Amino acid sequence: APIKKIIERYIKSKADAWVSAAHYNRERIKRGAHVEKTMVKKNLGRLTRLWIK
RNA sequence: UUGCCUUUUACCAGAACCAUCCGGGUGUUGUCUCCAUAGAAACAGGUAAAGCUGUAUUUUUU
Repeated sequence: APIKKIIERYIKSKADAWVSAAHYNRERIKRGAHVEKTMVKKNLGRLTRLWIK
């Protein structure tokens, strides 16, 4: 239980950090604000995944 | 924060703080260079020259 719980919490944290980041990236893309091609691709992928979820 | 852009340096152009630099005086010393060398004169007043003032009949002194 405890170890598992801790792991869960950290993955939640990661998600929070990740999802927010993705959102930010998307916003940037929408604007037209020096997005990296690779970064944009990642955002597209990540965002797609999020949508699916 | 923008822009070219999509990787970065190297860049666009604005902002705010900051620094660096190329320079600048001023003052005081110290030096370097070039020219130079006197340790005592005013008072009594003259001689000469420079600074300023002047040109008795009701309110100044006739």
